[PDB]
Amino acid sequence: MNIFEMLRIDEGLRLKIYKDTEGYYTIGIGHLLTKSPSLNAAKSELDKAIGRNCNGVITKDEAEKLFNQDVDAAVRGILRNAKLKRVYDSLDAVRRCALINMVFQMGETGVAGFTNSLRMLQQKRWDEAAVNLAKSRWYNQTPNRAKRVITTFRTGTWDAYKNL
Repeated sequence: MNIFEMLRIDEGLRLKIYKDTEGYYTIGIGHLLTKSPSLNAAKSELDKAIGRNCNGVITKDEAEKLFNQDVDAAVRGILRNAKLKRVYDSLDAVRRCALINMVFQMGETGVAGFTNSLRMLQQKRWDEAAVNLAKSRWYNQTPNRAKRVITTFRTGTWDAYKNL
């Protein structure tokens, strides 16, 4: 399993503009288009992103293109962020995927506010960190996904995704 397989399980794939768990306009593999309530704003962002007139719909091809860019951006944002890079560099390969997944979903900024959990992950206190991550808006709003990420940080294995 790899970061792409993992995110593709968590995000799904949709070829038509759709709304987030949050109500935001999205497309592809979890590519947020806008937080604005107009489909028209969304459509415009869409066309800007793909470089063609899409009229609200993209090919698989395009979805994966966006996905490649978004993963690249998440990794780069982790590296650019002092607090994030620190924990990243301290972690093993599988747990690094769990951090990337959080950043993709929540943005650099959001994850950086998980101060206490980041600290615990750094110290390799897996069980404690898993308990702290669960005390969040994140966990309460998307419990099944948060819990797969969390098991990933807890165990260092891909078992949570084996099922799936």
